[PDB]
Amino acid sequence: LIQPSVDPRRREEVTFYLIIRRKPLFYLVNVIAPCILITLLAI
Amino acid sequence: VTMVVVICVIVLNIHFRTPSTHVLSEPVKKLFLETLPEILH
Repeated sequence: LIQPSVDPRRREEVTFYLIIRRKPLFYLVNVIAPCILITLLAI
Repeated sequence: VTMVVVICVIVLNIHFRTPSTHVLSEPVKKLFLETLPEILH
């Protein structure tokens, strides 16, 4: 529950937060591993 | 495919070895020209 600042002379709200982690397996298969292989071939 | 490219690089290194660059070792020459040609074929 967020209450606003005191007025010398924004409204109060209820905020629901979602901290969410991405699961990167797709990008590990489609981008990272081909890049690693290309880097070995560049070696 | 990456491993096959590495294999091709190694095979081309083996193919273009020259007397003035590398020494043909007798164990290597006897292994890769007598034993393995008979084993494979």
